[PDB]
Amino acid sequence: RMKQLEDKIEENTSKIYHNTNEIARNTKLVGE
Amino acid sequence: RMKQLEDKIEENTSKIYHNTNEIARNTKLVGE
Amino acid sequence: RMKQLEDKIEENTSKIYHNTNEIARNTKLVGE
Ligand SMILES: [Br-]
Ligand SMILES: [Br-]
Ligand SMILES: [Br-]
Repeated sequence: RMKQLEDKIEENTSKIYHNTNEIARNTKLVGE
Repeated sequence: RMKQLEDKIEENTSKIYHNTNEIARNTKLVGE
Repeated sequence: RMKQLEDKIEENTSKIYHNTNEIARNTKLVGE
């Protein structure tokens, strides 16, 4: 049942990807 | 041993959830 | 094949760790 834990891992990886980009936007906006 | 990798996946999902909410707070605070 | 899904879980955990620290930097910078 390697297949569907793999789906959850990927759902996490995707959420992380989008969070990283949003963080980067905030980083730029707070910076000088 | 599907059970405890599943625990780690969930520990990650939880950490992501809280990060997403904190990011959203920062997004609002940087915005106009 | 518990071993390499475990590698991906860890790649996620590491990405989360670094995101949490970057968020914390932004939180401090937006705060009063
Ligand atoms: Br994250
Ligand atoms: Br994960
Ligand atoms: Br942020």
